[PDB]
Order: sequence, then structure tokens, then C-alpha cells
Amino acid sequence: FRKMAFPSGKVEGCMVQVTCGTTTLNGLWLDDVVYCPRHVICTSEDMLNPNYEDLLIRKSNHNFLVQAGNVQLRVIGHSMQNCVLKLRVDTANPKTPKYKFVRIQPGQTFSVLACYNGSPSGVYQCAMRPNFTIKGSFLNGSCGSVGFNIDYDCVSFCYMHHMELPTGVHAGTDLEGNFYGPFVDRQTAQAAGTDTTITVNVLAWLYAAVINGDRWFLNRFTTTLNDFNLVAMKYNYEPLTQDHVDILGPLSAQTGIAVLDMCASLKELLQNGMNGRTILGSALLEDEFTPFDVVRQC
Amino acid sequence: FRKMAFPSGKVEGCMVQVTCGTTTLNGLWLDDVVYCPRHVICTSEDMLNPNYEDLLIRKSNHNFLVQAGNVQLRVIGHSMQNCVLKLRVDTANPKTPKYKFVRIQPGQTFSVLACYNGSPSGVYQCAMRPNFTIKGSFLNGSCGSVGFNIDYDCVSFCYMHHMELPTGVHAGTDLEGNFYGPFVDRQTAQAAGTDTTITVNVLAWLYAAVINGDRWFLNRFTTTLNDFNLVAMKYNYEPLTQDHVDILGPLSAQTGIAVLDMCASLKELLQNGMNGRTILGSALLEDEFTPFDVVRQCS
Ligand SMILES: COc1cccc2[nH]c(C(=O)N[C@@H](CC(C)C)C(=O)N[C@@H](C[C@@H]3CCNC3=O)C(=O)c3nc4ccccc4s3)cc12
Ligand SMILES: COc1cccc2[nH]c(C(=O)N[C@@H](CC(C)C)C(=O)N[C@@H](C[C@@H]3CCNC3=O)C(=O)c3nc4ccccc4s3)cc12
Repeated sequence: FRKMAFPSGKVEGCMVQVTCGTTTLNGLWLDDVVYCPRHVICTSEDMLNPNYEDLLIRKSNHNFLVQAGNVQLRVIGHSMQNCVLKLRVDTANPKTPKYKFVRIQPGQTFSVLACYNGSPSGVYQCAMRPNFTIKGSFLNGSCGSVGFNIDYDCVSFCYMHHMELPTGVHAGTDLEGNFYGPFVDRQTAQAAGTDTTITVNVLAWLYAAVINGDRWFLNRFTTTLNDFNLVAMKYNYEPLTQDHVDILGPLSAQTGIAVLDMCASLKELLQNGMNGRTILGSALLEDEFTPFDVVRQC
Repeated sequence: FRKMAFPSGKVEGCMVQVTCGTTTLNGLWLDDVVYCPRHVICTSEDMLNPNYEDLLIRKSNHNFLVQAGNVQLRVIGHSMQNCVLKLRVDTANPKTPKYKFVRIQPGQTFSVLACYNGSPSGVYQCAMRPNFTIKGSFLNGSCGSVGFNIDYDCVSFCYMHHMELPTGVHAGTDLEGNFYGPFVDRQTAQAAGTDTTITVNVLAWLYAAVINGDRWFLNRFTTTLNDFNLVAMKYNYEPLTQDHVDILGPLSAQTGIAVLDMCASLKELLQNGMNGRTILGSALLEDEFTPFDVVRQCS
């Protein structure tokens, strides 16, 4: 089991660059609209606390340079939606895939296509942390890179990149420009909440272990959901939701291990430790594999 | 800092499905040729001891069903180059990138595009182990998936996938059909040579960990090149060459830590352990990042 991104080609066909003055960020070109972070209109002096509405009233369609490679796409309209800019262009992207905009939940994973001046540079899988950061790899000029999942040739875009916190993790928005977590698009030092372990993903990891014959940790106990949640919080693990119980369903069916029985097994792991014994060859409990990831890799 | 793969679009547009009889695997469509593992011709009986030139001479052009998406491409010629079959089709692939076929060295990395039935499924980064295996993620039907590097719009193909060892590591060939390692395309349980750790990569990775603001493992000591190799070889690490020292220069210059200083650091980590602490979140020393990988990602 290793971290596996989705193939990036459908997304690559949509990466463009958007320039205002000398600031160039990445943008996403779908049909005749280009989506990009709104602070591309920011001057260096205007970033400590920008008045975006005032800054945008001064801009015109001809102030925006949108380029697919070195080819210019003429802007014919602009509007702001939360923290993203929506630039209407005169050409429908012929490489537009079937697509959706979705807001993901903590614990869900997605692939990030790291881009610079519109050129793709790399692809990797990320997990949204419970404190709404992602442990990404982003340099200067990466803003506007997107994160995504592909189900049956349809690309669900879920992330657009905006910021690196002082701790080195990263923060961004969905494709409607709404931040994940309590961050804002200002050149300020912001702190995320304390992070926690993604319980639903650890349980999926335990199911993967069982599937592969590693099952020493299975006990004869069960628990109620509420009892497990109260114990999980004491170990800085996320509480389980009903949605978490449901997405663990296929793995529970495949192994014949009830979700609450597996919760009692993890509960014993938290209270008593791993005893130098390993699970899937590891002494640490992995938490960035979703139940879909586990099913994908099997 | 994360295991990062090349964007896979240029390769995706080349992946097709190839069918002979009851067998289906993936092929690579470049210009007017499709490359795939030769044992797509093997029936279940053939697989234990296939006489490949004999099995292939008894196949005609119309025995091969090549599908590109929903379209079928017509095979108009075929030949075998070692463990790879080359099917000449009557249609050129317009999405053919600029490309080259290369044979990587152990310790080098590449991106794998895992495919099933000619459909791309996932992309992740692999390293050619010293024992010529790769720790990949491959299932039934993945044969014919390829590994590659990219360098300014030029795709350097280096690996085509052929098998999973009983230990779960993977084995395959370059695009000339020659295996990496002592393996052979027959249906048998095969063991690899004893693996060792890619030392130059571990060092590159500790530099990456310092560029990302983690330094707990550093120390005051230095070591000589030979004294480090003595300890390294004792722990089943590959020897470090002066070329490797040079290759690590840019990372040494950036962080101002001399290579043999970092070698002293690694030597202590090997003799004392990690004492339950982690480096870049990992509990184990990582050796699947080359010096080029860390530089490309960090700068
Ligand atoms: C004293 O202020 C701080 C104190 C402590 C930590 C801090 N972090 C940031 C911060 O992140 N700012 C945002 C920008 C804000 C407006 C969202 C930002 O630079 N995003 C980067 C991606 C960054 C850069 C390095 N790799 C990361 O992912 C990006 O691509 C963009 N470049 C520009 C250039 C010009 C105009 C717009 C953009 S948007 C500020 C900051
Ligand atoms: C007693 O024999 C064993 C004992 C102990 C461990 C073993 N491993 C293998 C072994 O790997 N076989 C080869 C096939 C050989 C001929 C190269 C193989 O590649 N199958 C897959 C990829 C595999 C499968 C699971 N994930 C891996 O990546 C593939 O795509 C192909 N399927 C077929 C099906 C029919 C014809 C050609 C191909 S080629 C045999 C074996």
C-alpha cells in the first residue's frame, strides 16, 4: 500500500496562467471560464489587508492576461466569488473534462497537481487534516494549483491553493472560493487549530491489514459509537460520524468485521499501545488512506 | 516535501489495450507501433515454460486485438524484441510525445502510471532497487504499465511491468524488453538478490529534511569517506562514491552542511537508531529520493 495519485492528464489540459501586472498565478480553464485566486489583482503593498471589492472595481477585462502556454485567451468578463476570480474568456476549452465542483470533508484525500506559470510540475496525494490544512509541497508561485478526485472519467475539483502557514502546512479554498478552515487570503501569519488523528482512515488501515492477513489486534469486545468517540477524543483522535460508519461499510462487509468491533480493537490499541508489534510492517498507525483508497488498492 | 510523480498526461494518451485469445494487458502506442509484454500471446498452458519465438511464429496479425478507447487499431505487422512485442498498427498516435527509451541504473527513480485494460488508474514514484526490483503497487492486469521520467516535453521511458515476486516487490523490463535483474517471464516463483539501501538517496533525503526545518539528527562530528563506507556496508548500505559526493554538492551548498558532515549524521542514526523520533514524518530512513528529486521539489 502506497500513496497513489489519480492520473493528472484531464487536469493538465485545464491549467493556464493568469497575470495582472507582474503577478502571475495558476488558473483553471473549464468551458469558457478561468478560475483563479482573487489576490492576483493584489499589489505588493495591497496584500497586508486588501480591499478586494475596491481593487476589483478598478480592474477591467483588458487588465487580465490569460495564457494557455504563450497563447492569449481574451477576457470578456470578470466577477469575484468569495476568494476566487472568475474570468470569462472567448474560447471554450476543448480539453474540458466532465467535471464537478465539490467541498470535501476532513479525512478525504485528493490529488494535487503542482503548477508554476501554468506548467504542471508534479502530482501527489494529499489528505485534508481535521484542522483543515493539508501537508503539501508548494513553493512560491504555486497558488491556483488545484486538488481533485476522478470517478469514472469525471473530475471532482475540491481544492485550489492559496497559502502556506508559518508551520509549513498549506491552506486553500474549494472551487467556489470558500476557504477550508478559519483562514483568510491576507499576507498575515495565521495558525491552524490543533490537529487530530483521522479515525475513519486509521480504521480503514486496520481493515487493509486484516485483508492482508495481519489481524492479531482483533479482540472479542465491541463498543457503542458514543463510548468510542469519548475515548477517541482523550487520545486526540477525531470522533466518528455516521458518514464515517457508512463509508466503512464495504470494508466491514468484505472482512466480516463489524465497524464497532473494529472500533473496540482500535480502542485497545490506543489504551495499551502496539507493544513493538507492527501492523502492515509499521509501528505507527497510518491515517491518510481513506476506505476508498484501501478498496482502490485491492 | 512529498514523494512526487511527474504529470502523467503525455503517457496517458499513449496507453492502449492489447488482446490475444483470452489474455488482456496494456500496451504503449508510440507513432505507429504498440509495445506490450510478449506473453500476451501465452495461453495458461504456455506460461510455465513458453518457447516464445515458437509461440509467436504461429500467431498472425489478426490474432491481436488492439483497442484505443472505443476504437480498434488494425495490426499490420509484428515483431519481438526480447520480452517486448512490437505491433505495427495502421494509424499513427497523434498524442505521441517527444520520447526516448532509456535503461535506468539502480537507485534512480521514475514515475509509474498504473493501467488496467488500457485505462490509466494511478501514478506514483518508484525507485529501481539495488537488487533490480521495485516496490510498486500492481494488480492482475497491470502488465504493460510503464515507468518514465520527463525532461522538458521529452518522456524518457525506462520500465514496462511484467510480474510480482512472491515477496510482493515487482519486476520488469526496459522498453527494449530486457529485464531488470535476474528475472524471467515465466510463471514461476522467483527470488531476488539481497537488497541493500541506496545510500546517496538517504543522504539526499536528510538534506531535504534540513531544507524543511528538521535538524535533530545532525551532530558535531565528521567522518572520512572510507570510514563511512565501512560502517554503511556493515549495515547493508551501498557504498558512497566520490561521484555521489559531487552529486550532493548543490544540496550541501544550499544548507551549508558538508557531505561528510551529513555522513557522520547518518552513521550515528545507523548505530543508535532513531529513538522513536521521526524524520519528515517517517519512522524509517527513506532511500527512494534521488539528489535530483529533492532539488527539483525544493527549488
Ligand atoms: C507575513 O505574512 C505571512 C507570515 C507567515 C506565513 C505566511 N504565509 C503567507 C502566504 O501564504 N501568502 C499567500 C498570499 C496571500 C494573499 C494568500 C501566498 O504567498 N501564497 C503563495 C503560495 C505560498 C508561497 C510559498 N508556498 C506557499 O504555498 C502563492 O502562490 C501566491 N503568490 C502570490 C504573489 C502575489 C500575489 C498573490 C499571490 S498568491 C503569508 C504569510
Ligand atoms: C508459480 O508462479 C508464480 C508463483 C509466485 C508468484 C508469481 N508471480 C507471478 C507473476 O507475476 N506472473 C506474471 C505473468 C508471467 C508469465 C510473467 C504477471 O505479470 N501477472 C500480471 C501482473 C502481476 C499479477 C498481480 N500483480 C502483479 O503485478 C500481469 O499483468 C500479466 N498477466 C498475464 C496473464 C496471462 C498471460 C500473461 C500475463 S502478464 C507468477 C508467480
